[PDB]
Amino acid sequence: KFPRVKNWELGSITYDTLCAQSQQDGPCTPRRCLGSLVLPRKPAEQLLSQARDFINQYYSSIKRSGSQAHEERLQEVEAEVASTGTYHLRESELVFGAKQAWRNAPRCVGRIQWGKLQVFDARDCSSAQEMFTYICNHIKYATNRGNLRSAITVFPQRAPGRGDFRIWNSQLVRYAGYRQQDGSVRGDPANVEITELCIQHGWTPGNGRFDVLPLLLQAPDEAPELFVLPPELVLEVPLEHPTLEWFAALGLRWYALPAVSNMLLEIGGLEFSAAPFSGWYMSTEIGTRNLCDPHRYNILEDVAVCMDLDTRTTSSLWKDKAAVEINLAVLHSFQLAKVTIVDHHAATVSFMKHLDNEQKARGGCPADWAWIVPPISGSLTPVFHQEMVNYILSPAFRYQPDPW
Amino acid sequence: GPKFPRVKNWELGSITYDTLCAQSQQDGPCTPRRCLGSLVLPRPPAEQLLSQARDFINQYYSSIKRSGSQAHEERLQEVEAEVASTGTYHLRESELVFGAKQAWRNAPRCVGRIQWGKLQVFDARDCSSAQEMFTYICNHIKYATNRGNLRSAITVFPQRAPGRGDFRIWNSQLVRYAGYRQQDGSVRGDPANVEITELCIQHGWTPGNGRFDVLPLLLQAPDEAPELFVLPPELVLEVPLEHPTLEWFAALGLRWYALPAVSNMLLEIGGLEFSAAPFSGWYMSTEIGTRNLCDPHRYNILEDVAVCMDLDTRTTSSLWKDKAAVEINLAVLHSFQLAKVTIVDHHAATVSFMKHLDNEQKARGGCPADWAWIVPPISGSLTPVFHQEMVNYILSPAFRYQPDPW
Ligand code: HEM
Ligand code: HEM
Ligand SMILES: CN(C)c1ccc(CCNCc2ccc3ccc(N)nc3c2)cc1
Ligand SMILES: CN(C)c1ccc(CCNCc2ccc3ccc(N)nc3c2)cc1
Ligand SMILES: C[C@H](O)[C@H](O)[C@H]1CNc2nc(N)[nH]c(=O)c2N1
Ligand SMILES: C[C@H](O)[C@H](O)[C@H]1CNc2nc(N)[nH]c(=O)c2N1
Ligand SMILES: [Zn+2]
Repeated sequence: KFPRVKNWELGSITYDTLCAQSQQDGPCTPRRCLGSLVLPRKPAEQLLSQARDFINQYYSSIKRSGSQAHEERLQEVEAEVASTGTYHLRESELVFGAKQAWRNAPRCVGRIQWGKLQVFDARDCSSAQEMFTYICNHIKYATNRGNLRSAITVFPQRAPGRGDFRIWNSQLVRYAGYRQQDGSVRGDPANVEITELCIQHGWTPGNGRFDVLPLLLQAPDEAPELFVLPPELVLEVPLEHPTLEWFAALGLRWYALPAVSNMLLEIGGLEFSAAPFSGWYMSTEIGTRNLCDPHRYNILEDVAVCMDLDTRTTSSLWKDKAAVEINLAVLHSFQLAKVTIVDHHAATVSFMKHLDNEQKARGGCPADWAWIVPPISGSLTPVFHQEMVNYILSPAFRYQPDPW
Repeated sequence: GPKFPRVKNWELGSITYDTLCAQSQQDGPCTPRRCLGSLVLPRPPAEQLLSQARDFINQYYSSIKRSGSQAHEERLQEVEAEVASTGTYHLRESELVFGAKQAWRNAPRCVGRIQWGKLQVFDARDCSSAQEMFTYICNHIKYATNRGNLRSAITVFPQRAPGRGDFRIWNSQLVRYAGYRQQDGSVRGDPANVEITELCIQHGWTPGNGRFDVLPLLLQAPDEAPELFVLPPELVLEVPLEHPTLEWFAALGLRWYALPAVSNMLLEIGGLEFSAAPFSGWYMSTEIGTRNLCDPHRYNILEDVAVCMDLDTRTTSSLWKDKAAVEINLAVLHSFQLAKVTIVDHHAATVSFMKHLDNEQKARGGCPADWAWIVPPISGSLTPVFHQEMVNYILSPAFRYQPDPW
């Protein structure tokens, strides 16, 4: 009926009743579970039902359901859809919707923070140059000299028969990846394609491992435009290690602000194709995935060798040892620079508290176990031992096709 | 594209389609509305038995390339006739062997499946007493332990029968350390084993008071109270744990047993149910070093080891837990190697599982796999399986969980 959900460390049991509010299919069926897949495989009455549902969520949130304002607002939406095939959100509704989308994101371990989100309304944007201005302001605000503040900037919604506003870059801060003819890649291999798009739109490339990319910003049915971010806007942290003096000589660094810019924001059936958002990093994102993934910077062996570890055999656990010191260096360096960051133990502990808040508030919480459990030391964190139910609620952040 | 799940490896960029999943006749816990993949346990008529039986016989004859043959059709008739007159049927020896291997091959939670074709199947379907089960189990342990050069094996006891009680081994594993509840509410020994420990005592076992007291076996023959059997200590190979450079680690007095021999799972083949069919392989080091030793609800030694390592246990950001865990895993690997007892680290194991996935893609068009269980509990993304999408589904023959007999 409703899923019984158990924590195996504590022996405690909840029932998820929130999942009954899901109106959107995931990829699983009784025959086979597809939960480990990264991406999904692929009229007015439909929009109207999503709109009413959202306005209802909204007025319930301010505890004014059935108010005159509530009924009038539903009529406004009804009237606008019926006449125009679409409608528009009020700023306060947009603010609520943006927070709910974050709250509903099953892959986010940082949702304890969901109610604290600065929302910049950029729906009065008419050009790539204007998008750039809004993005620079977003970055300045969120960066805040290292005392990071979560924020989202929302550009004009999609409209029928008109191209979307898009930011082509997957994040506002990305390091170039330059594909050598010698097969290899210099920089971040995750960004080979975006790096190449930039160059062919007139960017003069560098030749470094950590060259900050320009943004490709696209206003509707126009070719994207190139904008270089003012270097003083992009806060970066040089990596060093608290005891291993040689670590700094590796010339490693990372940027402060994780600002994701290729996701679609869906609120009440309306779609916001450019709505970049940022919070702060969990250390494993950088220390484990970005720096140690074999298809990213892949620095494990280098660090292992500097640590004089036995690289010849798996059973020396040289990979594990190097990874741990790498994560420590990331934590140490961010802490030294006074840049906000959270370790994977602290983050998962807060998420457990979040699950409990959400159980009392909504009778459940959608969560993606494979993404909530950190990429090192999994079972050493409480979320490993916690069963989770994954489902899609709306407002939602969604993936969308690359615009090229 | 193909109308089957597309499966991607994000490390290598490679793509496969799973067509094997089409062979699942048993639903799992998920629906289009919500994924329940992270759940540990989610929740005969002759007609029903017969189709499971026909399916298995079909699988058997395919595996020997005689599908459609005279011997194939005769075996079908024979099974149909046997169910027709008795309500059940019986497996030929070679069918049992094939089925036991296929159940292992089909287990989505097992990372060790590269080994699936190497399984010694001991037929114990003649067993008629609890004493005899014990003899069979001791023989299994001796064969499988092989003085440290471990060999995978399963011993199969008589199947469930109409109007007759089950053969059951009450213990979850052939080797289990006692868990003694203390007055302060804490547990001495392995907290995982509190219930079986107390059952052993209720059934007459004189309890020790150590952290590593090996439990006796509670063995149950049909329609009888279970009987208590003490394993001769020389049959139970254990490994004292030391660390290659941290000299104090040996002084901790930790140890683990060599043989992971699981004994409470039901082996289902062709509709037949083998309620007692203990099987054993060898350990992956993380099972001992990470879960059994560092789970908060297991031995929970993380903080103790971190203090010995002089780490800052007052703050999460020192990564004291991660550091201690790595050294404990290393100690397990070092100690087993020193003792010449078969063991596999989580890198070697996952690498071989990636090879297994490729073998099965070509052999069967897919491989059912539970990502949450396949990815090791430390260093997740440092292993190749983390970056491999997987499809999970139930195939038969199968190992299944079954209710505790009490
Ligand atoms: C405030 C500190 C935050 C922390 C520590 C945090 C943590 C994380 C982590 C570790 C992930 C996994 C990402 C990956 O492995 O690629 C993630 C994903 C995600 N986060 Fe959060 N987050 C924070 C703030 C936010 C904010 C402000 C938003 C949006 C308003 C957000 C929305 C999301 C979404 C939609 C995902 C899934 C994205 C995907 O599927 O790629 N998070 N978060
Ligand atoms: C040969 C070396 C083997 C290795 C290294 C290995 C490794 C593993 C590991 C690490 C697990 C996860 C267990 C847990 O976390 O509790 C597992 C599960 C499992 N293994 Fe294997 N295994 C091996 C042999 C076998 C054999 C011989 C069988 C049966 C004939 C088998 C059947 C299973 C089954 C059914 C599970 C699921 C356990 C459950 O759901 O409780 N394995 N294996
Ligand atoms: C298709 N590919 C290559 C691909 C798809 C999804 C991903 C996941 C990206 N997730 C990035 C992301 C998103 C939101 C975040 C919020 C906070 C935070 N600290 N990190 C965050 C990180 C990566 C690669
Ligand atoms: C309901 N409870 C308490 C519970 C449920 C499932 C489990 C999973 C136990 N799986 C153990 C297991 C099974 C088969 C194995 C085969 C080989 C190997 N090395 N380890 C192996 C380990 C444990 C407890
Ligand atoms: C195949 C697998 O689903 C994929 O590698 C996932 C696993 N869990 C993850 N978890 C997080 N936080 N981020 C990720 O990118 C991934 N990748
Ligand atoms: C809640 C979660 O399903 C549970 O802790 C699982 C996760 N993955 C696992 N993976 C393995 N190999 N063994 C386990 O016991 C578990 N436990
Ligand atoms: Zn699922």
